[PDB]
Amino acid sequence: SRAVYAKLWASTAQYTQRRHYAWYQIWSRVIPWSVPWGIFAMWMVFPAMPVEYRQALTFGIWQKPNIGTHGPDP
Amino acid sequence: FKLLNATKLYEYCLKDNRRYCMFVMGVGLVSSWMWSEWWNSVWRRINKGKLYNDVPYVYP
Ligand SMILES: CCCCCCCCCCCCCCCCCC(=O)OC[C@H](COP(=O)([O-])OCC(O)COP(=O)([O-])OC[C@@H](COC(=O)CCCCCCCCCCCCCCCCC)OC(=O)CCCCCCCCCCCCCCCCC)OC(=O)CCCCCCCCCCCCCCCCC
Repeated sequence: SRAVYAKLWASTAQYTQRRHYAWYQIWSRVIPWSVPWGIFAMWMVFPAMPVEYRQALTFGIWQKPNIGTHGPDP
Repeated sequence: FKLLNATKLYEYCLKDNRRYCMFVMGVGLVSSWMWSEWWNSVWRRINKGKLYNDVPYVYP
């Protein structure tokens, strides 16, 4: 019947929308890889920043190294 | 082995490779910092009295 043939033709009318739904599915699996790569980036540029900023991103945990040199002058 | 398995570190941090790599980079960042700080303290204790900051210079 022509009615049946019409519904079969229309079954694939929303190709473009289904490709967009594919985009979402794949990008949701891939986007978490930004965290490992992000930690390493900050890890690399941390020593090139000022001392004042290095103590802020760590909540006062980080401090200058104490190796026993360059102490105050009497 | 029973104690390790009861922390659920495998289920939450090592079963998924994306999270496994988060664990590697994060733990390595913190561990490397504690390792250096500890070795500096040992160095200062063994060498007490010989380093520059331990003997203030007196002017004539
Ligand atoms: C069962 C088995 C058990 C076995 C036994 C146990 C095993 C384990 C034992 C391990 C013991 C330790 C072992 C030693 C390890 C450490 C030593 C070591 O390795 O040192 C390296 C060693 C020397 O180390 P070093 O450089 O002296 O170390 C200095 C420090 O790094 C000093 O660094 P720094 O001072 O410059 O910077 C430090 C700074 C660095 O700081 C930073 O960079 C960033 C700081 C700001 C972070 C801001 C974060 C903001 C967001 C916070 C979010 C919070 C959420 C809270 C949620 C709460 C929820 C309730 O960090 C801090 O200040 C501390 C951090 C405090 C803040 C807390 C936050 C931390 C970050 C957290 C991130 C997120 C984690 C979770 C993620 C997942 C969930 C989301 O180097 C060598 O030996 C080099 C040798 C030569 C290597 C040659 C390599 C090959 C060369 C050829 C290459 C070409 C060929 C290719 C080859 C490729 C091969 C692969």
